[PDB]
Amino acid sequence: PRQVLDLEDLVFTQGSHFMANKRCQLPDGSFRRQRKGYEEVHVPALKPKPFGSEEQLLPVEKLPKYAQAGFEGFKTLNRIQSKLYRAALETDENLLLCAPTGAGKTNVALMCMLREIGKHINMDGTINVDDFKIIYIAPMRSLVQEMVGSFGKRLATYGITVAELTGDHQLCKEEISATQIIVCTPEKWDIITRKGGERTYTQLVRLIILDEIHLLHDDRGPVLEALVARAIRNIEMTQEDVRLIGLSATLPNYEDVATFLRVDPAKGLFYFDNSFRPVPLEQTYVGITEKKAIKRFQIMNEIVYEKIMEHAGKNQVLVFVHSRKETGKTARAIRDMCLEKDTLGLFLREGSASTEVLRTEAEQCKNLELKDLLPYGFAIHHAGMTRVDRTLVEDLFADKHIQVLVSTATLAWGVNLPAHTVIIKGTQVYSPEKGRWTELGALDILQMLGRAGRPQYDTKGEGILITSHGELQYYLSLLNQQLPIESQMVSKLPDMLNAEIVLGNVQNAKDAVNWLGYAYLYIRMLRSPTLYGISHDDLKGDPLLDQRRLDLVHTAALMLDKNNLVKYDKKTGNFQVTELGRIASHYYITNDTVQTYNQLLKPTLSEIELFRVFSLSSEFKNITVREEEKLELQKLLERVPIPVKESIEEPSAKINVLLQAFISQLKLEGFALMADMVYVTQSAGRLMRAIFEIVLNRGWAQLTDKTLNLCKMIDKRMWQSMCPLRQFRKLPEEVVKKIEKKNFPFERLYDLNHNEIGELIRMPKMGKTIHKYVHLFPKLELSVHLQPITRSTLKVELTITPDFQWDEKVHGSSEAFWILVEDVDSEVILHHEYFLLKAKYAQDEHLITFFVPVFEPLPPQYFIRVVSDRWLSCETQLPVSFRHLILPEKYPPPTELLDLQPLPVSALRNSAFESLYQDKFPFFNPIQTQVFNTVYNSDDNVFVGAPTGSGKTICAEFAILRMLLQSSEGRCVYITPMEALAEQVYMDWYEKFQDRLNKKVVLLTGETSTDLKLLGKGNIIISTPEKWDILSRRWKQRKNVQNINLFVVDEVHLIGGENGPVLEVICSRMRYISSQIERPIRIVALSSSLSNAKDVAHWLGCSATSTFNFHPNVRPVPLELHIQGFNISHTQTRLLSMAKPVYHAITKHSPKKPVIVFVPSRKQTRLTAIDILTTCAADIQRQRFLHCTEKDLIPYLEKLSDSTLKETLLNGVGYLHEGLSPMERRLVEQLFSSGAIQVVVASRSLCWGMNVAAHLVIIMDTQYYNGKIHAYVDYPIYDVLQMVGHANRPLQDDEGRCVIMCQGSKKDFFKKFLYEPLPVESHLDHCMHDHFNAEIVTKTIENKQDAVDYLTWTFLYRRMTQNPNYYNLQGISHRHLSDHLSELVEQTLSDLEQSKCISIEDEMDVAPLNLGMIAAYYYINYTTIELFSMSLNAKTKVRGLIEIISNAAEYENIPIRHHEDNLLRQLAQKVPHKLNNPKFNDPHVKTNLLLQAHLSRMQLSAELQSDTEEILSKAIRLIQACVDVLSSNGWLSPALAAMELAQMVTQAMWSKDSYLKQLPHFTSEHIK
Amino acid sequence: FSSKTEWRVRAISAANLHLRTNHIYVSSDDIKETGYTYILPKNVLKKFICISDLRAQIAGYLYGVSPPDNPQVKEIRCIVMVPQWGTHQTVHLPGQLPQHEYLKEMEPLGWIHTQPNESPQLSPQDVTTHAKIMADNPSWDGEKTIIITCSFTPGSCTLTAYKLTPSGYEWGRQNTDKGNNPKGYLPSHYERVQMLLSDRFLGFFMVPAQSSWNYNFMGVRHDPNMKYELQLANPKEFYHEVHRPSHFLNFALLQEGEVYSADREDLYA
Amino acid sequence: LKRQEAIAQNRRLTLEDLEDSWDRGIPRINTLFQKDRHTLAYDKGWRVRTDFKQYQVLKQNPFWWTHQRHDGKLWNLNNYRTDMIQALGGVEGILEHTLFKGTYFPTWEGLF
Amino acid sequence: TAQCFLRVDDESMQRFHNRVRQILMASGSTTFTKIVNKWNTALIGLMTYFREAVV
Repeated sequence: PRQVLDLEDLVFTQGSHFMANKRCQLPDGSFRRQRKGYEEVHVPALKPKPFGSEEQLLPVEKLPKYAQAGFEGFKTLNRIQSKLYRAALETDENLLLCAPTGAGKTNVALMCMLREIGKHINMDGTINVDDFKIIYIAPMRSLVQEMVGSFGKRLATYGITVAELTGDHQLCKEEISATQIIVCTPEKWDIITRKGGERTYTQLVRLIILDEIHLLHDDRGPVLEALVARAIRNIEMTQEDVRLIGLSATLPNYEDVATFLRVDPAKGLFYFDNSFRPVPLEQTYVGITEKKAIKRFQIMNEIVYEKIMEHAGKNQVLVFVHSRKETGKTARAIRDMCLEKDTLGLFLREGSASTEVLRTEAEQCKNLELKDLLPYGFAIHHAGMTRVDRTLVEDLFADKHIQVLVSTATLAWGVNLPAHTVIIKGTQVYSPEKGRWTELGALDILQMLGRAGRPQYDTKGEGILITSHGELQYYLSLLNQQLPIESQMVSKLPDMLNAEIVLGNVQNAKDAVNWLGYAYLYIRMLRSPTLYGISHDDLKGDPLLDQRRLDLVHTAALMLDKNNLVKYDKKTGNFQVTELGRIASHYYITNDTVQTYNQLLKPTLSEIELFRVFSLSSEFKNITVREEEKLELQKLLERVPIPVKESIEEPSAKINVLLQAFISQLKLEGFALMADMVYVTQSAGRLMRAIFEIVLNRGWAQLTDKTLNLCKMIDKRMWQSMCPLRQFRKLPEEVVKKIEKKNFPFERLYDLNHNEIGELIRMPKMGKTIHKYVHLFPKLELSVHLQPITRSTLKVELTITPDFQWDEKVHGSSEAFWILVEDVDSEVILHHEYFLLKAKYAQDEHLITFFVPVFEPLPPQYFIRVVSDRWLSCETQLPVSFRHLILPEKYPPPTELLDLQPLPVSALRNSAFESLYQDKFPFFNPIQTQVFNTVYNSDDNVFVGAPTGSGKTICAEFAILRMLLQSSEGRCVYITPMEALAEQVYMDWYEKFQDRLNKKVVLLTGETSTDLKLLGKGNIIISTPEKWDILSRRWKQRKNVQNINLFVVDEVHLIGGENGPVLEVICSRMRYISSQIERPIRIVALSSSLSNAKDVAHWLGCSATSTFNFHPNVRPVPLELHIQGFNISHTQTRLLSMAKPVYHAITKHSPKKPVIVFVPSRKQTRLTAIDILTTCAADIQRQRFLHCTEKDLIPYLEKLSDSTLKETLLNGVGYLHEGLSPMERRLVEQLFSSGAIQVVVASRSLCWGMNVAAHLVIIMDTQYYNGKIHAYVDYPIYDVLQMVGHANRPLQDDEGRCVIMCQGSKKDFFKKFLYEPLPVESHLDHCMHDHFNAEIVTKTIENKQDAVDYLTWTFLYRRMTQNPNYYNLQGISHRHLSDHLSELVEQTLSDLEQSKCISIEDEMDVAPLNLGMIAAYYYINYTTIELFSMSLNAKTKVRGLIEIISNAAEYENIPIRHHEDNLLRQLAQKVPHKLNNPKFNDPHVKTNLLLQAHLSRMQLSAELQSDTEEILSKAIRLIQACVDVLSSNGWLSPALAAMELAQMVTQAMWSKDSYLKQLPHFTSEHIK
Repeated sequence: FSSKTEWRVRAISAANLHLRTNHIYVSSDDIKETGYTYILPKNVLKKFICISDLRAQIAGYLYGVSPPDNPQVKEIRCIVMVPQWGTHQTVHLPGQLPQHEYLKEMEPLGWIHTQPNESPQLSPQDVTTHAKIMADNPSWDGEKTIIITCSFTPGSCTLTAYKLTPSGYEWGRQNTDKGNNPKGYLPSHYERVQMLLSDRFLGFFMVPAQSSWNYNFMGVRHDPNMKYELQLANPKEFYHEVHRPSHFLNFALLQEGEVYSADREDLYA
Repeated sequence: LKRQEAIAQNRRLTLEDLEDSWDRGIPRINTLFQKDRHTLAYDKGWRVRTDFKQYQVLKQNPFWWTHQRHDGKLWNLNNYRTDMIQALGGVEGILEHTLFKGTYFPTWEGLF
Repeated sequence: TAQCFLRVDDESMQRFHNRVRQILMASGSTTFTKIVNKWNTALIGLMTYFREAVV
């Protein structure tokens, strides 16, 4: 169907200047005359419309009271403002105000701002500033910088922060997060929406105000059409309404801008013609007729002289010229002509106040050009003169002293100084983007001619517009409502389509056609087909114009896949975003420019070739080198420091030497050459950043050093060999050139004193300032801790230490760095990542953990360069040296699935044993067939390393059936590392082994008194490692710990995580017991598939024939694991940018099959369960995730407490987190297991506890905010492996898919550790002191020699010889191993004797003291009782005792998440004891507040009582430890205080309250 | 030199020195079979060719070890770039030999230097340089230390390692004539030794710590008795920004510039 | 390499850049400066035709393996004549055998 | 790594001796310069193909 269009045929080549009208019909008294070489066309001052008989200027005392504070100084309103105060304050309609320029359109924008400000009034206060944001999109940047001042003055009484979007993308997202009125250009807001830095605050954007929307006609038109199509499309998809207020000039096709803005033409459309202009302007048009341009220039100077002399003494004149030099040139030219014809005194008559203020203001002036003119009436105002001098011109013109101001266009945007007469001299500006002298825009002319007539003094404006005669009809159509607003989007349609492809707003060509229907191009193509290349034959054959939008989308997509921006198949029409697409969208570079950077960027490019690759950009395709500047270019080419391979009459050499002449700060002289230089450098910022991102993404380290340096050299405007103290602009340049003259390295300045610096520069006056600025310069000190994970992968833990004083005026809210880890050649980046050093977290170390690959020619080093993203010569290189790096051995290959014929259940022996496997499955899976004869039909220790979902718990059950064959009063002990896994296997085996085999299955809980009974009475003893640790610590006493017949350890691959040393200690103890008790304890270790499974086999006594270590590809349902990198370093931005790819992964990978979406937090699951639904309701497939009917959901929906869970479940997406009840959790799991719903959005901590498995598992954002260190720590790979193993439906599914959306920094870390088996390493050497104390009180460790002899039983000893450098070893020899173990034991026993937990006699023999017996009895960390016996005195009390118990190190693993601080501060003002120095980053004061809130039985948030139940589980053993330490210390009263604390923490009451709050349902009415 | 635009065409030429690094030739003739063998790894050879100049000679001190149970072969494991400047026929290295704790595990195996074009003989300036370094540093054993010359042939590089004979060390120690043909200079003053390349292992580089290695533009800042620490880094190119600071630093400052510039708003930034 | 440097500098190669490698290479550099570039560039498969010329022309064909317009001249035989004149005692040494002094010509260079 | 040794085969030498015998079939009325030119043609056609292997 698709037909490729000629996309440059359909554009309007004039751009902002295209006239859609053929005729221009003028007002009535509007003569024209051919005078002499010019035709003068007058158009008279339109009489204002006579007032409607029931229409009046309402005062500000009639608009509502919240809006009265904005209109200060205003008694009444304007007429245009009075016509639509009811549509801007009382109605939430989208507006399109088409008023004349200068007719008070910004107060209309203020009215809409006051409506959106007046929805957050906060009755006792003034404004709830953080529930809303208002975007004010104004076309020019100086208009933005003065709208910031205007809205900052008017909204000052509301406390509303108005600011301008400028700076880098981090500065822009910080300015969006800090402010309410965000005033920006269309391009800046569009580049923020493309890069994504507003995505967290687009639900907060409730009002965008498009100032000067007749920029739709400009060549900047596609930016506004993309912005409004994106906002209107998000209104139609996301269904959160934003209010669009388009302010326009009165031009035709205003009803098409109304349809474009979704403005209803009854309520929202307001078209005020030029009669409603406040000071009605008589407009004169001088169109110069003759055809020799020097005579045209002389006639133009004669006309500005004649029209100046027409308003000589009567009125002020504001002449508007194109250049800054032309300003003084024609000011002095009309002054020389007035002095020539002796008419100079007509401006300044002897009005001696006026001319004396002018004379004494001239002699004060520093501008020698302005001092030439100010004694007479004349003055100049460009942006190049001083702020003092140009505001002197502004204030001298506002006081009617300057008779003739001459100015550039910027005054017309920057200042609201209007004059009586304005005279636009020339209408010809040199635009370098076209590379030629083009006409003035519609925007600049309408703004320059809005300054005609001041609203205070003038009854009539006068605007003379001196033009060429062929260009006369354009401005007559422009200023008299006859220049139609036509879309320029076909110019930039592939770039806007690429921006919608990159953002994921369009996916296939149908969604791209849908987006193109929201553009202004579609409405203009519907209303005017002929102008846009459509015949009426084609509109009659396609009335909604869908085939033309398909043709435009297909043509733009052919431009996109030809330039490799989009993978576009013509088969299905689908788009795939390329990383060149992301870079071109993020940095606005055109599709031809990224095709140039795809062809031309090689890894081997020098700095010479990099300027050449930059200079061949398609942004500079119109830059030609003219001969009139070639001489000057040669004077640059002999002075620029990077050589140019081209000849200077080729344009690329011109762009090259103009960029280098910018960075060198060479003074240029040609106006065309300075304009081309300003253009190529304002493009060079984004172009060099796009080259840097292309080169960084492909991994080229030398070119990414060159390109990042060149970004910072273009930005800072200095070469990198210059002093870094030029980036502090507050220094004198003479002392900086004295530093560069005395060329030592800049790092020499760090070691010196402020005297020593000042005498090294010979500037002892400047020395203290140089010292302050050298210590303000960003400087990170890096330290590396590298640990070999496998032979291929290292884990580098890079600690970054800020060694510079932070200062907000130079650094800002954040300093951005790049961490580049590269090989010995520094030509491949092995790992780059962005690093935000935030201003809260200076002066403290940042742990950045990542994984780098190591290849078979083992390199001598890697290099970690942490460079600044913004600062030149801010780079710290650190050589990660691999000299003494002992890589682990290349691990043995996994045991293969021998293709056994699948095992029937009759291969099991006993009939009762098959009677619990008959109806489940007829044949076992091939893992169980291979593992069966060793587990069931043998008696060896068996390691089964199989992926999660292979059914290794049935191998545990094989071992249990063997143990129940040997004698029926046997005893399995089943250890699972997670308590929810223990609950799940208890629910499985109580139905399996107790109901059908009548063997007692017990599950151990945290009470030692009842666990001995449960172990004595049970045949299958389910446990967690910490519940079996407290039993097995006294295994000499407990006979029931000794004569167990089988010890199954599920998931020993969790030995390399947190709560993993305890699992290692209990399996090492269960092997050590088995070495001593006349009868071996048969260990069956189940695990995920390990790489180093020979070490777990050798540690648990498994054979080489009984070690079934399989591969991750061996699974019964094959896993298809896709990993999606999201290169968004900000994590809420990444987490919101993942929300639509979650739904797209659901639609691509499992449309009609179950989905689990694992999310980082308790609060992210509700948001993602709603974002899946808003995206499926954005499409027409609403309720596509509900595979049952709502007939069937009401018995399951009426049970729940969370109402939004019912809102999401009725549309088919449930969600799960910790804060739900197991009521709601089990019922959502039952709705999901039955297939009634399709998506369940589960939290990250529910990966272990889910009795459900899906077809697709999406893992959104594998990081989570550890608020104790204020960093986003990555998921441990055991959590990700369990999440992946939830994509396992054995019978229902042929495959199991898992889409891991992760940050691209973490992408290769998952491409390693999920397909290849798992390397587990013991972390016992950091968590050692507990188990050493426990084996000392058992008298297992009686001397330090037996401490080493006990340590030989661990996994730590087995892994110190296979991966030594993980454990700070230097060899596997007996000397290295023995002395490292001896240093380990003599460090931990020094820590235990210094804690007074043990006692060391003869420096060799250890013995348990009192504190060690207390610490190993009730399972407390040794440092907690080190704190207890040091921190309990004889006079402590329950007021301080909760501070003692809350300071226990059993509470350091309480979670601090984000948004946890201030409601804890709200908890710090209520609870019955205050906290001296409470820092709400502390876990301990959080547990103090939560203990007090449990004792005061206060209401809590659900996520905080989720942690209070975590606290109170360990509280009671801590209080018993307090009881026992004060028992041994001999203090009656603190011991009785602790015994009181034990009973009140169980009954949740206070001591200073009476003793009946204990009873249920008794509140303070009963006390009173 | 011409010093105004000679370095511009030289800089451009040196920007393409990575094309010389896949066309490498080793002169496998005149090799006496009874000495050591030298394995120069191709990564530091590639990096050393890229950071060089086609005309001015750069030089790096070679450091290396011998492999386990093969003492007759010498794996060069390090090229130490030091502060040097070089003409087209010699390299003026400083008097201080490279001292660092990473070069204590290795022994000095001599030096590598680039040549502008291939000569069939060792330069007399090279044997005087090698013998002065040997006479001033007793850690330079004349049996094991070599001079690799990477001569820039057309579109390629020809590498030839030479050793000093005991005649050559005595002559080059006593020599003062710094010309291209000094008296008493014979081709018995050197012997070509076997040198070969390697993908199997990787070398590294040592650059100076405070400054960088190329003093050909900073020629007055280079003293023969200068002192330098080292740094486990990769060396910059010959025409890198930090090596020619007078090309980037002698600019007049922007004094009353940008006052008659162009008004163009950076809309995106 | 010189062609790659010549394209980027907008330079056409002349005899100044190729006078140092004259008559060196297979094929010869002389074929680059022939008038028939566009004509001889369209002649593909000339060597097997040159070998099969022996089945069409009755004369024997030395140099069947080469052609002068494509590969150039692969030898130089003027040094042989120069060393032949030099080694035979010079022209005055040769002309004693040749009955020249009976012919009353004072020089040799003006004769034919 | 290795050495390649070149020789001229017997068939080329027999073909050259055939060419010598064809030159020796010149008549008595044939001038000497034609015989010498045929000999020089055969010698160039031998040597310029068998350049290194004749030695």
